[PDB]
Amino acid sequence: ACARPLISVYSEKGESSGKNVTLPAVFKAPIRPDIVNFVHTNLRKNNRQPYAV
Amino acid sequence: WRRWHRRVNTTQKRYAICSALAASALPALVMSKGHRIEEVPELPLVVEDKVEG
Amino acid sequence: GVDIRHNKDRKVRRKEPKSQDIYLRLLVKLYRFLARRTNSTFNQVVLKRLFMSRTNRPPLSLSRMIRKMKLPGRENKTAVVVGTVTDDVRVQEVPKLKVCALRVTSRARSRILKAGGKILTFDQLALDSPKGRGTVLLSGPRKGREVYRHFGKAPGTPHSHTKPYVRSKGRKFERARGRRASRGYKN
Amino acid sequence: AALRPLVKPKIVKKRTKKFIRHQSDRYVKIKRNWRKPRGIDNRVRRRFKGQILMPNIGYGSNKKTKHMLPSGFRKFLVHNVKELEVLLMCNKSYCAEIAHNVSSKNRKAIVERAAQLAIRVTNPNARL
Amino acid sequence: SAHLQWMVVRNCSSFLIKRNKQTYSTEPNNLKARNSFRYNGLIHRKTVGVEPAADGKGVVVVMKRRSGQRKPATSYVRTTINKNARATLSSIRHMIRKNKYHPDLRMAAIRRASAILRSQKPVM
Amino acid sequence: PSRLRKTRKLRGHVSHGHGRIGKHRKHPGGRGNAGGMHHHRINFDKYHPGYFGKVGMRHYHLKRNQSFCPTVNLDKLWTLVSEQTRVNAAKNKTGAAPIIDVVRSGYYKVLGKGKLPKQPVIVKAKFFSRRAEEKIKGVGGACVLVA
Amino acid sequence: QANNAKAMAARAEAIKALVVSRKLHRLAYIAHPKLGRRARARIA
Amino acid sequence: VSPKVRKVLQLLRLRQIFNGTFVKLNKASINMLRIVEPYIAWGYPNLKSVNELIYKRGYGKINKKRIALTDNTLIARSLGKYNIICMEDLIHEIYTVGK
Amino acid sequence: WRKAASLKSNYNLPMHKMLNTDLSRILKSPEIQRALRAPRKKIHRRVLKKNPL
Amino acid sequence: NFAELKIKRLRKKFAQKMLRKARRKLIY
RNA sequence: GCCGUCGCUGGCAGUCGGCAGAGCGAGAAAGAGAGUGGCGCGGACGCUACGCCGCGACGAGUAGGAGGGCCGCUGCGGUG
Ligand SMILES: [Mg+2]
Ligand SMILES: [Mg+2]
Ligand SMILES: [Mg+2]
Ligand SMILES: [Mg+2]
Ligand SMILES: [Mg+2]
Ligand SMILES: [Mg+2]
Ligand SMILES: [Mg+2]
Ligand SMILES: [Mg+2]
Ligand SMILES: [Mg+2]
Ligand SMILES: [Mg+2]
Repeated sequence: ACARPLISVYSEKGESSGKNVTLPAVFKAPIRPDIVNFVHTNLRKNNRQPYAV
Repeated sequence: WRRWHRRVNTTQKRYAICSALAASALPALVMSKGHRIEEVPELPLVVEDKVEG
Repeated sequence: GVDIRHNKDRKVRRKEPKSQDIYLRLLVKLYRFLARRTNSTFNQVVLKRLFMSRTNRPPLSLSRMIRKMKLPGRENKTAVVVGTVTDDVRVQEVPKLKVCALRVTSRARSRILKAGGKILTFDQLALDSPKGRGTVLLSGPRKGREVYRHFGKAPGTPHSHTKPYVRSKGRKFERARGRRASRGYKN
Repeated sequence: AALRPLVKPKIVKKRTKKFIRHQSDRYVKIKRNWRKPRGIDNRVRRRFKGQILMPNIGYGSNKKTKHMLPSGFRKFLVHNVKELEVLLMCNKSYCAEIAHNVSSKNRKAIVERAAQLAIRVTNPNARL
Repeated sequence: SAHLQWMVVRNCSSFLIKRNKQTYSTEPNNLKARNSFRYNGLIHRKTVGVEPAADGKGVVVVMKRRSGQRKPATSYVRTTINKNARATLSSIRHMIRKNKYHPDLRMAAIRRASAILRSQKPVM
Repeated sequence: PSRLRKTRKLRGHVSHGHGRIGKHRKHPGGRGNAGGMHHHRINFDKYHPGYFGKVGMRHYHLKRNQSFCPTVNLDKLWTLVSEQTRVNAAKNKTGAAPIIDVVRSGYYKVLGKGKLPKQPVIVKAKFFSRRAEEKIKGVGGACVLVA
Repeated sequence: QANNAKAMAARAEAIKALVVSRKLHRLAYIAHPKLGRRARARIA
Repeated sequence: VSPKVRKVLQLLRLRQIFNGTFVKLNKASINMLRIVEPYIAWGYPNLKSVNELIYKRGYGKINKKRIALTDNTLIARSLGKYNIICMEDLIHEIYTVGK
Repeated sequence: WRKAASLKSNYNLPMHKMLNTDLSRILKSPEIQRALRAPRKKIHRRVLKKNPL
Repeated sequence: NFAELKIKRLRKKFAQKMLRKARRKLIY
């Protein structure tokens, strides 16, 4: 959880443009499928429209 | 006046965005999400800034 | 038929964490093995404390950890808490510590390291102390919660110092009758 | 000549009659689907002799022979050729049942591909 | 890691099939289509896959290389083997045991290979 | 969610979990806090001593801004200034003590709980406790009053 | 402390100055995993 | 069953009908048997009864489980510290009421 | 991890609860493997009781 | 060298059998 | 005999293979320890660890409580 390799940048022709970017730290952050499901569950309720008889 | 909307802590919502980005860089998880990335050159896939124009 | 009672057959206790956290369960997988395949009672205690609930895993402050790690004969021993190590602003000097915790607050982390100490995870304690040797297992105050101020003899009984449930605090809110001899009685 | 499973243990059924709901023989409004009788005076609930029986975990089937078809296989519903090829390595214990709403055209492909892989099909001669 | 990735997909995966009191995995390089940590074909650094060749003759053995773990384009080395039945299996046995490449999948790979070759014989 | 609640499991069970004998009637016992000095007297006396009666003077038109007086103990006193403020003062030699202005931090009165580090300090506040001033004086500091 | 120290020396000084069947028994000896280790060597 | 009889039958471990145990007799125990008198058949067993009771129907309480005494190692691992290492030692400790 | 977020007023990546998630490397490592008792993998099924009499 | 190690194993297996043999004689 | 429940908070990461050596159920503490001097290329299954395996006991139920449903119905996000 400390490796930050170099990521290629590809040209529009689908080839490695020779440039590189170090992998951002955010891609090493903990993967929490339950924090995601909690957050997705509750945020998706926020674009609802009320219904009532 | 059913309670349609939910508050989610900013710290947790940001957590949920870090988990998503971290997961998006693992072929096993992106494959297991149904995406056909069996021939993309690399993960994460970074293309040059020309495509923005 | 056998004359027996079954109301107590099923023991109420945790066999796993209620949490769906995958990193916690990876640690439970790790310490399920160590507890089973090693005779170290320490592993059993730590394995058990990983199943416990949030209120059974109180946070351990920096000041309390420094006190208990200063007792004679606990030098160079790794402090172990199955829970969070919270910072204590009331502490002035932070001695060099080696600690293993589930979480360490952002400010507690800087103070420990700036003092020259070492912070571990529980997956690192295993590779360093597989049987828990040279460890000082520590726990936060379990009764340090506002709820326990409300448990015990009901507030309206003699010599009961239980806290009542009031919506407001002030002269008008449950202080007239039953709380002073001038109004009916007191106990 | 049909394909045979790896082993064919004897299937023992504790009970083969269905559990008909109480008083479902007296009314058409009472379907025979089981419902636990819960009336206070209900004599079926109290397990009187000579009355309708109640299901209970004691009737459970042997874990070894549970869900086993009389052929010795255990069925698994398939909707296309791709789903069929998940049984390639367990073809001596699981067979393929093709779903009802698969077109007669496509049943030829599944029933054909299954023959090649030596996977048994419970209903190969349907929608011909 | 594999164990971390298995905890994300053990019960949430487009390849996961739960039906008729069974469970299967339809992803490539799973030798038994089994929703198992051992036989999952995506989460490990070293995986073995056996498939029928594009034409119904011989098998294709897929091996995951060691370097390009995050580079799907060049991660799998595919070898076609179209010898007799006993020679096809002998190669797979050596491709696994001699290289010590996931030795615990040796018989699953050999059992899968025998099943593909059998299916390529003329039907009766 | 309603799928996780008792109602779903109570389908088919007559009485819906309220008993066959007592049933679920509308308002037995009264509405709200009825009966405090009556059929509900034990609960009130047992769990809410002091509930009934009057105590103390009335004060019409209370303005809670007049009694605003946030307090800070001495054990938290040094957090009101940065860390380098304390280390610089502790290591300097001229004897100069830093000024901690508790009003700037949003406090008015200084309380005595805790102990101070052996380091002179000048404290500014509207109010002090007697023990606060002694403890502040024991380390070589001084108490400064502001209006 | 003086009395306790004094008595400890007085206590220590005194202490320092002061300091079924023959067949079945024999077999029970031999069958003992430790003691009969030399005897079991004898029989073999 | 009355409360006092029910407790005494549990101390003897006779929680079920036609359950059997050995009881060494003395003022303490003989008076217990008098309480449960209407609920028990008891008497003095002979060497043959102790033999056949323990050989045909002898089960050990090993780690709180009912394990048949199919090997001597079962007896030795539990009662070995008392010199009881075989079914014959067990029958002698029972029949003669050893220490 | 070393540098707080620049475009969020006060935020940093969520800390890892478990730094090495490779459970197989941990378990197979020499250090843990020295502390374990030998496995007991022999199965002792029920013994049918035969009457000694 | 494994030959040296093998004898150690055998002499232990012989030792356990002799201990078992003497235990049978005691209960006899 | 079989089903389930409970208990053993029981066992299995040792599938440690030709970079090899198969065991740790056994009456009775702790090492199948490490040293220094006096031809064949071969070896079933397993492990959804929320999994698999073993052993022992037990199983009445209104009011009521709790658990699990790969029980069933309608719509939403993903996926097939
Ligand atoms: Mg019974
Ligand atoms: Mg009961
Ligand atoms: Mg109970
Ligand atoms: Mg009645
Ligand atoms: Mg009921
Ligand atoms: Mg009613
Ligand atoms: Mg109720
Ligand atoms: Mg009522
Ligand atoms: Mg009501
Ligand atoms: Mg029952």
